[PDB]
Amino acid sequence: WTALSGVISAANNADGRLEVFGVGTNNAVWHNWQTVPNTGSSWSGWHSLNEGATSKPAVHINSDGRLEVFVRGTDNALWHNWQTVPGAGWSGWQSLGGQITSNPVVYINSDGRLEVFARGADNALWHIWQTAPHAGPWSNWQSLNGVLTSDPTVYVNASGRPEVFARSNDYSLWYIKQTASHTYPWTNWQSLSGVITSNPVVISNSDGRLEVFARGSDNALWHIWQVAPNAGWTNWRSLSGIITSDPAVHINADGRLEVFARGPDNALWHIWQTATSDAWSEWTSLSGVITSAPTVAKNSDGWLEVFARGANNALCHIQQTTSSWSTWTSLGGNLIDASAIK
Ligand SMILES: CO[C@@H]1O[C@@H](C)[C@@H](O)[C@@H](O)[C@@H]1O
Ligand SMILES: CO[C@@H]1O[C@@H](C)[C@@H](O)[C@@H](O)[C@@H]1O
Ligand SMILES: CO[C@@H]1O[C@@H](C)[C@@H](O)[C@@H](O)[C@@H]1O
Ligand SMILES: CO[C@@H]1O[C@@H](C)[C@@H](O)[C@@H](O)[C@@H]1O
Repeated sequence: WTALSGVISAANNADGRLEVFGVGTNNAVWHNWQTVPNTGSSWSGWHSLNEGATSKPAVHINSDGRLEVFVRGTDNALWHNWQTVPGAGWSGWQSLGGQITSNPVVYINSDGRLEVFARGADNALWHIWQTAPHAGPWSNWQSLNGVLTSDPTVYVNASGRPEVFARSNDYSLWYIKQTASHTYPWTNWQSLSGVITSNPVVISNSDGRLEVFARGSDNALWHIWQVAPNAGWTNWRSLSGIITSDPAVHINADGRLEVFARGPDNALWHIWQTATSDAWSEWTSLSGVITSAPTVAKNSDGWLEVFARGANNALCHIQQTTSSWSTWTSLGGNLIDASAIK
């Protein structure tokens, strides 16, 4: 009961330029970047980071401006590689050990320490962190228990601490979160029920209320959200549609959540909040023919950009403009789906 994953991870460089990371046909992580912020078409082209990947990569900027990418290696350990100055000079790959059985996801703590979450060999959630802002060493791997059947998804909550969500072996959504307590720094796992058939994705509304999206057992998009910042949750509610990938979500320029997914015609579809109350738009097609979940990012000018694999395994993209969306164009490449779950 898994849905098609995204095939890249995107981030902005410190200067605003988007950069994407994916696994090529030779099983290496490759990357491609805007040569100046906000451009429609001026990209570097694809450059290899070498070696061998066995998961979807994940990138996050450090609090000093350096991008850092994470992937599972051929040994099933977590590996990482970083810019040595903002925008350039990759370190080469170094091991963070462990055995992971999901794709890794990255969080940044309010103090500037990166932290990675992944499923372990015992199907529990594990995590590992920088011990100082934007600097090694990293901690040992530590277990947060649970039984996971999806990638974890993480966001900062209204208390400024991480909250992590995953599907469990009852096919329901569960979460855990970090507190200020020394004795119980992380909560017990708590259920939000549901039957979900994709990876879940969490995001925060502009006012701090978390919201989670996932495909349901009827292949519609479903969602569940907090009734106030760091409060309890609604029931699961349907946004209808027929989604044939994991959903992706980002806040738009209007401060409203906007969800993207592949549809049953293999086009890219999207849907957005139209009020603060639970009002949403109609599902709306952006056309295209895609062979992955979408990945959504935002340019320095505030406009969204969506990436997805095309019919020939190249990376396609479509950009929001001041009044519309652009045409679909190709960034080339030959991407595989190396997702560690499926
Ligand atoms: C360090 O421990 C190893 O890596 C963790 C991330 C888990 O997969 C655990 O089951 C495994 O033995
Ligand atoms: C310079 O890069 C910093 O130190 C390295 C040794 C790694 O621990 C990395 O996570 C961190 O960003
Ligand atoms: C030092 O790092 C902090 O404390 C550890 C014991 C973990 O609970 C981790 O989530 C947190 O980031
Ligand atoms: C709460 O409802 C349950 O979970 C939703 C996310 C959907 O999968 C629905 O079909 C199922 O009955």
